[PDB]
Amino acid sequence: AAAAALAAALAQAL
Repeated sequence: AAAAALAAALAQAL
């Protein structure tokens, strides 16, 4: 859950 949250958060941030 958490690892995926981060993956996505970063993807958007870029």
